[PDB]
Amino acid sequence: MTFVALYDYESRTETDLSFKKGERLQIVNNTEGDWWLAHSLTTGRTGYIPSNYVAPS
Amino acid sequence: MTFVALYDYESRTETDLSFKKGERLQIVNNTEGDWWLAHSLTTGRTGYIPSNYVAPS
Repeated sequence: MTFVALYDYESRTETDLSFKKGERLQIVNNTEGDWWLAHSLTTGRTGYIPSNYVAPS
Repeated sequence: MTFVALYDYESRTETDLSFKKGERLQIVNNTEGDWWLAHSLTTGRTGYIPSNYVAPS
């Protein structure tokens, strides 16, 4: 469950995690699931979604 | 591909996408990759990260 950062990353929102190249990171088990960038065909809006909230169609 | 929302979701940040149960959503291809919740063992900070920025160790 352990990963290493390949690049520096600066946070853009109150919820992302800033890190430097080299840091050791562990994935946190989440009820939300992985987040994906999605576009709503229903509303035209676009943004990140919790993948546990959706199902293939 | 195309997914259907199973639940309503209200946005928490400027970057997430609010949706209602029933909406049809499409995955937007992204250089960041899927986002994961991660804990830095190096810094103790915790937040979402772009999975393309890390590698298993």
